[PDB]
Amino acid sequence: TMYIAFILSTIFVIGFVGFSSKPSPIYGGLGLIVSGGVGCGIVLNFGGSFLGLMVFLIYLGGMLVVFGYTTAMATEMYPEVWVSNKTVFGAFVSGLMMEFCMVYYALKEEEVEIIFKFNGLGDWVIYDTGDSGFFSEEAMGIAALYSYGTWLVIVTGWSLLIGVVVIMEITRGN
Amino acid sequence: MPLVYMNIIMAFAIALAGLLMYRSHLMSSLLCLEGMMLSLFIMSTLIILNTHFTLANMMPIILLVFAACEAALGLSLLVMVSNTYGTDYVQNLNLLQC
Amino acid sequence: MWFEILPGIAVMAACLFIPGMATAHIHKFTNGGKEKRVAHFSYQWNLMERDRCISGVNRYHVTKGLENID
Amino acid sequence: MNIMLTLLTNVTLASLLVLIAFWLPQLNAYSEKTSPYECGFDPMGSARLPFSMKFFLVAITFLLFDLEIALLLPLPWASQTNNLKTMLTMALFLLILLAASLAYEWTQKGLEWAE
Amino acid sequence: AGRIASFLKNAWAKEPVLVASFAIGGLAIILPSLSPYTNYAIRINRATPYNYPVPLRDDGNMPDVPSHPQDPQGPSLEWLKNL
Amino acid sequence: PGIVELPTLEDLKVQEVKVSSSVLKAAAHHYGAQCDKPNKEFMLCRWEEKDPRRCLEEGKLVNQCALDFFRQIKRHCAEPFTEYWTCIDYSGLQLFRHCRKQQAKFDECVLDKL
Amino acid sequence: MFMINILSLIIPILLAVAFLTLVERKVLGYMQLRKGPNVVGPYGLLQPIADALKLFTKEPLRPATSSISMFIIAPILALSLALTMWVPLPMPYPLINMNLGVLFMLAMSSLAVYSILWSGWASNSKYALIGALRAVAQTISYEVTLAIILLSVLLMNGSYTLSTLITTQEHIWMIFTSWPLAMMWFISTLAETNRAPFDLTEGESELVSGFNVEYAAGPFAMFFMAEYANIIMMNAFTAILFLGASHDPHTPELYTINFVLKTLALTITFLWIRASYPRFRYDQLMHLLWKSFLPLTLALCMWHISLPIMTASIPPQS
Amino acid sequence: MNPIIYTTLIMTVMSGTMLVMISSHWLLIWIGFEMNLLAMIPVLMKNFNPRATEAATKYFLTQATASMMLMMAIIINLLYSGQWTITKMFNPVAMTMMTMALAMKLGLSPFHFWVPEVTQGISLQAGLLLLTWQKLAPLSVLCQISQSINPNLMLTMAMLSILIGGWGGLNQTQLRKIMAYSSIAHMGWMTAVLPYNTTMTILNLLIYITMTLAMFMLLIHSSATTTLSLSHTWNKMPVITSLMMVTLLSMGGLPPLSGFMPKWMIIQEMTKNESIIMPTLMAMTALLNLYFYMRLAYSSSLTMFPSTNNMKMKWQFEHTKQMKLLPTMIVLSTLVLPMTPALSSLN
Ligand SMILES: CCCCCCCCCCCCCCCCCC(=O)OC[C@H](COP(=O)([O-])OCC[N+](C)(C)C)OC(=O)CCCCCCCCCCCCCCCCC
Ligand SMILES: CCCCCCCCCCCCCCCCCC(=O)OC[C@H](COP(=O)([O-])OCC[N+](C)(C)C)OC(=O)CCCCCCCCCCCCCCCCC
Ligand SMILES: CCCCCCCCCCCCCCCCCC(=O)OC[C@H](COP(=O)([O-])OCC[N+](C)(C)C)OC(=O)CCCCCCCCCCCCCCCCC
Ligand SMILES: CCCCCCCC/C=C/CCCCCCCC(=O)OC[C@H](COP(=O)(O)OCCN)OC(=O)CCCCCCC/C=C/CCCCCCCC
Ligand SMILES: CCCCCCCC/C=C/CCCCCCCC(=O)OC[C@H](COP(=O)(O)OCCN)OC(=O)CCCCCCC/C=C/CCCCCCCC
Ligand SMILES: CCCCCCCC/C=C\CCCCCCCC(=O)OC[C@H](COP(=O)(O)OCCN)OC(=O)CCCCCCC/C=C/CCCCCCCC
Repeated sequence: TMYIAFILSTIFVIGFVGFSSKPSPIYGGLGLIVSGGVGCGIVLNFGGSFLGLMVFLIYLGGMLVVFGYTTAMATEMYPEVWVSNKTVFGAFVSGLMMEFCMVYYALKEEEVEIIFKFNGLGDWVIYDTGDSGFFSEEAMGIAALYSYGTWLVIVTGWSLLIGVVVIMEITRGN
Repeated sequence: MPLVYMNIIMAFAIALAGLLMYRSHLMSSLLCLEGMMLSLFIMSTLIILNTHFTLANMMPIILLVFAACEAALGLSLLVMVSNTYGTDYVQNLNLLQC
Repeated sequence: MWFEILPGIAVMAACLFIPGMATAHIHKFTNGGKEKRVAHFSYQWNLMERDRCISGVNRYHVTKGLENID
Repeated sequence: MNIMLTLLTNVTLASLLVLIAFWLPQLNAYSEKTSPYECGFDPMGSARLPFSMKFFLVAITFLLFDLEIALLLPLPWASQTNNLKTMLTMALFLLILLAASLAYEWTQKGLEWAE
Repeated sequence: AGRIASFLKNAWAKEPVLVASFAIGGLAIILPSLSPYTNYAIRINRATPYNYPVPLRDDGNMPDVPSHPQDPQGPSLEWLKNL
Repeated sequence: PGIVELPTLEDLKVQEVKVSSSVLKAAAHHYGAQCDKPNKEFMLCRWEEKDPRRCLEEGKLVNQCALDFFRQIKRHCAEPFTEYWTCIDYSGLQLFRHCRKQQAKFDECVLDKL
Repeated sequence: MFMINILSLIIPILLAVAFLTLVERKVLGYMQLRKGPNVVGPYGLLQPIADALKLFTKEPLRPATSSISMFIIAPILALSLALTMWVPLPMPYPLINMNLGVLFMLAMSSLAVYSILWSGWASNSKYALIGALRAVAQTISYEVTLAIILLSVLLMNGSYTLSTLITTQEHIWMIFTSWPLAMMWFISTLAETNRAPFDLTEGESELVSGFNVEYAAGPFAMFFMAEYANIIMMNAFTAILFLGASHDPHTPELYTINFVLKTLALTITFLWIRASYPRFRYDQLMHLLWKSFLPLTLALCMWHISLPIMTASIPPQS
Repeated sequence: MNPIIYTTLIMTVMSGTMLVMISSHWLLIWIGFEMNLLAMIPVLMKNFNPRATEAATKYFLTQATASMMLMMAIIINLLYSGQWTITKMFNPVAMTMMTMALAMKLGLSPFHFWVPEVTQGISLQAGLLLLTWQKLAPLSVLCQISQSINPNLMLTMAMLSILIGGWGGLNQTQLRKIMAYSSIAHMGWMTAVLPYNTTMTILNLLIYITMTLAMFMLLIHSSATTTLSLSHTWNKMPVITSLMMVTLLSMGGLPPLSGFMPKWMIIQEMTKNESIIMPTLMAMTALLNLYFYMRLAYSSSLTMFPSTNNMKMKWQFEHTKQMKLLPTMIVLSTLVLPMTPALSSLN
């Protein structure tokens, strides 16, 4: 067991609590990068190496632009950190305590949330015994985007081209 | 349902609550908006990998593509708002009244 | 002259030799004098697990054959 | 397991180097020693003030092109399919659309920095 | 063809990188539809046995389905061996 | 909704093939060509029945054919086969490419003796 | 034994970094008609040791306006990722045999981008901020170009595994196969490693040490070590990717010798370029990749997609 | 903005809506919504000004939040069923998330504020396109998934929409805000009748679209964005004011005009399901919409407000641009009550 995926899920939730408490865009980007890396680890443990590395790379690239934009448009004289502001620290502590209550209750007993029913057992037990051979199922499914998924490629390419046109038009001004 | 799904759904809920509760910056709300789709990506790929839905592995990539399309749209609106008002504060988006 | 640059380059080359040679020696040492088994796929991993099971010593690199079947 | 072990090893070595750096040498710090550096004179303003970003549009286009490279990465496995004609057609479709986006931005002067 | 030649000469003097890029792209689009080896690549990818060849139950009317791998019936990779 | 029926430990007993992966990979094409009939029968049973419990006899026959094949190899060409699988075992990927000489000697031994 | 392997990978890399410092000093000196360090030891061999001891026995300071939490983290992250980039490289046996041995490199490089950004922002200084934004622009450009170039070159290979790269380059060299992509990749590696003519983040002439203006003593030495380790690692990556050495399984020492010789040649080429050329301007660098490399890179990507299909030479998946 | 860029953005919005209406996959439906929003934002920001920028920002934030909730609902439904086809959703929590996301997209109460805010922010053509198309698509999705909608939640949101639209339109004086609150009320009516007869929902959608198109084209013709600006139109072209007065009477549900048919059919259908209090309350609450329609009609047509002096030059000049299909919209929005049994053809 070793609870590796569960610990990573807890770290993921902690990073989400941080950048949702929103001290400043710098630390929000830091928390989002941490969350992306930990989610990459989670999905690596679950099986998808390409998907994990892809999401980590995508969010590392995305938060690079956010850093430049917060240096230019979202900065003040004294940027706020988690302990700097009473509201930010309150939200952060509230999120941490809520996560702690959820994890403690789920570990102690099979917690039935008001929304969903979660069973306290092994993420290793939920796995499957069967296995493939001499190819990665995730890799083949992703590569099927070109053999299958012709419609998805068309709509995605058109969406990206239209997005370029749109970002050209919005920032035109005047 | 295992606890990993519980934590991922809790992360999405936290990110959604963060977006719906602004403080000052439009940029921080955009960061919260990006976290929601990160949680959605993780949840979707955890569901797909576990059930061996082979043809569904291309869905998370499209999810990321449209996530960053939305991010680009938000950044464009943010730069326009910043050029208009001098700060990205959401308090300045009050000319229109309900 | 220009050949006094060589000793620094020689030391740097000697330093760069150590990682690869050490890794090869450790692979051979910990895999019974053979190359470390490369299991890029579930089939190869299952081969390694079966090798561990058939060996009877919980080491996959311990290989058994005709003398073991009879 | 091994990747976590080596990440821990590297981070521990870096942290130990930082600890040695910040605790071995003698420290004598006063107000002027730790003041911000502005080539010998006091800074006029604050470094936390907004800093204009003349290539803001190029960053957004970089986001979109990062999406494009994300789409294009699984190509080596996509070449192993039987539908080689369809795979090649769609790959060239994506690359042609990326080229068209670049051409449109270039011709509309999105690559030129703000003055 | 004089106007086209003048345009190409001016572009080659002004934007050789763009000229080379467009030429390479055009070659990459046109050539695959004419090469006779595209079908060979398709057959090579088709001939790769990723999964197990599940046998078929013999009902007595399968003359072209071999009973042994070495029988003359069935696919042959002799074309691939000398390639 | 019913009790799962599981075969006892007694009838799951069979003489295991205790060779290694390198040994199996060395005698792979010859094994496939010689014991094709029981292997194909077992695979057909597995893919039609869709139940591991209904093809135990075919699995035992597959094991018996494999053991007979390896005994037949050992009785005639033990040394070339030992050299071949010793060569194959060294490579991490167990490549046939690096052991062409020993493969040729093993093929010559089996083509004449058997 | 795995910890011993990790130490054997780590410590010689740092030794090579220090002696690369010495080698660059002497090479630049002799290219500039000087001698370089030749006094501290025999042919200056103790100069890296003297510099390291001085830097780690000198006092480090934290600026009054600095954010101390991210001020300390940045050198830690830089050095940790510089050391981590070396685990999947096969010489000829990688320490960690990752199935996707290239996406890990890309992700760790993109993560190592943030070290200089956080060091510059945490310093709370104007020159550090300018260096950080120069890093942002440079990262944008070289990131997109590197992604496409690497995709094409590995598309010629068949997978994202570096041992598979060795097997592919068993007979001939990727430099012979795809030399234009090779030249553009070399430029992209220069930009990625922040070496001249793209040393914009730490441009001494324009900024006073750039992002590490406020870093002194040990923390500065960590940035220097990370930079040189990244230089050697990227040269090794280029050597593996484009200059494929022959591999003998029974005597793998020959591959190690050839790999080290190629890596040293590429690193000396890096130093040669720094000595030879002036410095770019970061907007001119952005226009260099987007307006020159990117179109040709897209064209070459289309060409290298079509070539294996039209020649029936698609590489094996495994 | 270049005309080619404008027309390709409009075509992309329509392509996204068509993708939503023809797709059978939840991922493709979400893709259609995303494409619609992405191409819609510049259409709102076509005429650049702080008001347009703020309206576009608010609309984008609302639609992004709704799309995130919709994708979460899709993922949750996938978890409990392993199905991507758009049918009756297999999880009540996923259904609640999907219903709330689609209500937020449609602007149903209590997710309504962005509708008047954006409508006042953007121009008349942008408001017309917004109302029509962006109500067309999510209602298509809701009609597809109607059989699993929670009647209690749907009717609560519908009644809230009707009440809030009536009160807001009662208070407002700006024509675009009045139109937005009218849209809110009509959306309330349609979503109220949704869990009983999607055919009646489509009929009300068609009638509302026709009336809204006619009203917005008349406002564009008069070039009036406020009540007082509209009060001068009688002195320049009294025909437009009379046609708009008739259209306003129709929008209030007064017989024998076209606007009475949706309310009549919805009341009949809902009464067939042994529901009386809800149809009675919905019928009685529409009197607020009728009141502010009548207040607008008094200012423009039934009375004569003071004019100015340059209206003489405006008399001397003529209206150049023509909005085709405006007479057809005016006819179809006032005089199609006798053709009611065509709803079977709509079925
Ligand atoms: C290539 C390597 C890279 C990494 C290098 C990492 C650093 C390695 C440094 C090794 C040598 C360190 C020597 C001590 C440095 C002291 C610095 C300092 O501030 O000194 C002044 C201070 C002066 O103190 P003070 O008492 O005068 O302070 C008063 C100062 N005023 C008046 C200004 C306020 O000295 C000390 O504090 C005493 C330090 C004693 C030694 C500490 C432990 C050192 C252990 C080193 C290894 C020993 C191995 C075993 C013995 C071998 C013998 C052959
Ligand atoms: C192995 C774990 C190490 C953890 C970090 C420890 C610091 C050293 C890191 C490695 C580098 C070592 C370099 C050489 C040595 C210099 C550093 C060093 O050793 O400094 C020691 C420091 C040095 O003090 P300093 O401030 O003069 O350090 C500068 C040192 N020179 C002069 C050489 C530059 O000394 C002490 O800490 C002595 C007191 C020890 C006991 C108190 C410790 C602090 C308070 C903790 C308890 C608080 C509550 C009390 C009640 C408890 C019960 C309820
Ligand atoms: C309990 C541990 C908590 C650790 C917290 C910090 C790290 C968080 C990330 C998860 C743990 C590390 C990765 C574990 C991987 C487990 C699975 C595994 O071994 O897979 C083998 C695979 C092997 O490669 P493969 O997947 O291609 O091959 C499959 C296996 N074979 C070879 C058999 C086919 O390893 C990898 O793929 C390596 C991926 C490394 C990814 C590292 C991501 C994290 C990077 C840092 C994130 C945080 C940044 C902070 C920035 C600064 C903030 C201040
Ligand atoms: C092709 C994608 C678009 C599909 C149609 C969408 C139309 C509406 C959306 C518009 C977005 C598309 C923008 C891209 C084209 C617009 C760019 C443009 O206007 O100029 C093009 C630009 C102008 O250069 P100059 O005028 O010399 O610059 C002068 C500077 N002083 O030149 C170009 O044409 C570059 C375009 C290169 C890529 C074009 C992509 C289309 C090529 C298709 C070829 C492949 C067809 C496949 C057939 C296969 C046959 C076997
Ligand atoms: C892997 C080891 C190889 C390493 C190669 C190192 C080369 C030697 C070292 C050189 C020092 C590098 C430091 C200098 C960095 C700057 C380099 C540079 O400036 O080059 C960019 C320069 C553009 O800059 P400007 O001229 O100023 O702008 C043009 C304005 N219109 O040129 C480039 O863009 C380079 C890109 C073209 C190179 C590729 C050659 C293309 C030839 C195409 C023919 C082959 C076609 C392929 C197959 C076709 C079908 C058969
Ligand atoms: C095939 C065998 C025969 C070989 C010979 C064939 C070669 C001829 C093939 C067509 C050649 C194409 C020539 C067109 C290039 C010239 C266009 C041009 O000059 O544009 C001018 C202008 C100059 O740049 P400035 O910004 O003004 O510089 C600053 C000045 N102060 O350039 C532009 O405006 C940009 C034009 C759009 C750029 C397009 C680049 C992206 C597309 C290339 C990617 C790869 C090709 C894509 C697929 C190609 C096939 C569809």
